[PDB]
Amino acid sequence: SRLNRESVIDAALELLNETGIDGLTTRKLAQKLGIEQPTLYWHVKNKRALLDALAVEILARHHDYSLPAAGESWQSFLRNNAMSFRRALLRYRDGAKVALGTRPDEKQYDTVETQLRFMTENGFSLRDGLYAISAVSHFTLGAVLEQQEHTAALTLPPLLREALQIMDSDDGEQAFLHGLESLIRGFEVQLTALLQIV
Amino acid sequence: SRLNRESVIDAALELLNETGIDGLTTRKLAQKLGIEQPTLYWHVKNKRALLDALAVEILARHHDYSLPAAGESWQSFLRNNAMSFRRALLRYRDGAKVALGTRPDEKQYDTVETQLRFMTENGFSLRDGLYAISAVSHFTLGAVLEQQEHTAALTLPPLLREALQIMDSDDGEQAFLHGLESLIRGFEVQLTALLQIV
Ligand SMILES: CN(C)[C@@H]1C(O)=C(C(N)=O)C(=O)[C@@]2(O)C(=O)C[C@@H]([C@]3(C)OC(=O)c4c(O)ccc(Cl)c43)C[C@@H]12
Ligand SMILES: CN(C)[C@@H]1C(O)=C(C(N)=O)C(=O)[C@@]2(O)C(=O)C[C@@H]([C@]3(C)OC(=O)c4c(O)ccc(Cl)c43)C[C@@H]12
Ligand SMILES: [Cl-]
Ligand SMILES: [Cl-]
Ligand SMILES: [Cl-]
Ligand SMILES: [Cl-]
Ligand SMILES: [Cl-]
Ligand SMILES: [Cl-]
Ligand SMILES: [Cl-]
Ligand SMILES: [Cl-]
Ligand SMILES: [Cl-]
Ligand SMILES: [Cl-]
Repeated sequence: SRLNRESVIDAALELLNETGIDGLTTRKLAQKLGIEQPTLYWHVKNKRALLDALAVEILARHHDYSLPAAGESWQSFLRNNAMSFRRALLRYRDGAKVALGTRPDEKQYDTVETQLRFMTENGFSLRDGLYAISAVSHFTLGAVLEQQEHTAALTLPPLLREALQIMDSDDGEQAFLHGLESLIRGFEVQLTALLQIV
Repeated sequence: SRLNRESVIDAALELLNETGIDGLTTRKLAQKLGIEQPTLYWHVKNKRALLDALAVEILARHHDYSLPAAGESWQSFLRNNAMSFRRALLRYRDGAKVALGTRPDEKQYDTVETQLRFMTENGFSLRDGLYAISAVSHFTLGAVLEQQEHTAALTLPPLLREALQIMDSDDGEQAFLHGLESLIRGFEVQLTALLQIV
């Protein structure tokens, strides 16, 4: 079939949903695409290059709240950005594990730059703007990885018995949205404080 | 050599540091222990059982701040507990990835139960006590996984150029400790607020 980049990635995402990350391999991708392995090699050199590319495309395709809206508060931006990120990572099996193993590529350069500019434009130091954005990223990745790794390993004292029932009410969206507000407020308190002891 | 549980786990942790998680296998563990694979099988049925056991032992061996000190505030406990957890996960290559794929086993039952009791004893609902503890866990796991997955994939616009230099000052300990305070304060604001709009 077609072996342009878009088509290769489509097939690889499809395979990722079928196999998970650990079971994703260039060999199986070749089969999915009806080609021989050396033909695939011309296009895709190894699994690492594949994964690097999938991370980028997962977000490009599905992380639709990369940038602040006109007039938007930084609180609101961070909330909307976290929810978008989380959505995009949940979209494919092992999506968060695919995203972990990567740094921003060129075309994300400009998206993350803007986000850091925006933070600095709202009273954050580069560093604190960065810590904020990274805390949100880490919290979100950590939380998605625990849904996704939960359900992957699948295939009592009373409070805990009940915590584990409450912790399975929904997918983790409640505990995530609650924590996200906590984190944002925490940032706000810090920003506000300037040099006052806080 | 000796194939009691303790000895098997010691060798497996040692192998984990040598190979990483993806490259850890029962076959290689057998070799490390100078035994044949079917001999290992008697003791260790597969990689999943191994990993389950490693997660438990990583924390048992190294997560030394599982419980609040007498008189300790819940703020302080959460801080000390997060720092302990983080330390323990960083101790072995792919430590956080090893921890992800697991639920508390029996002997952790009582440790996590206590922690949730303690939260409830300090004014939290079970649920909020739970969200707090899980937000901390997810933030910490997310942050460690990003150190560990960073260095594993290894083997510019100006703000970002500089964010990436600042983001490599230390291992991630600064950005983690900063975010942790933000998260704790966020929790405190929530607890304090009771039913007031906040
Ligand atoms: C979820 N958001 C907060 C960010 C985001 O919106 C994007 C995105 N592509 O639109 C990211 O790449 C993020 O989701 C994201 O994963 C990256 C992350 C950050 C700070 O920027 C980086 O370039 C970078 C890095 O190289 C290593 C670690 C970390 Cl935490 C980062 C910024 C993230
Ligand atoms: C880092 N700490 C906050 C906790 C902790 O001290 C321990 C520990 N063994 O001492 C945990 O197991 C923790 O580090 C930990 O990883 C678990 C975590 C929690 C809420 O309890 C659970 O039993 C549980 C679960 O089954 C699934 C997801 C989550 Cl987030 C959890 C509690 C964690
Ligand atoms: Cl075709
Ligand atoms: Cl075409
Ligand atoms: Cl083609
Ligand atoms: Cl294309
Ligand atoms: Cl390969
Ligand atoms: Cl011996
Ligand atoms: Cl002995
Ligand atoms: Cl023996
Ligand atoms: Cl033993
Ligand atoms: Cl196996």
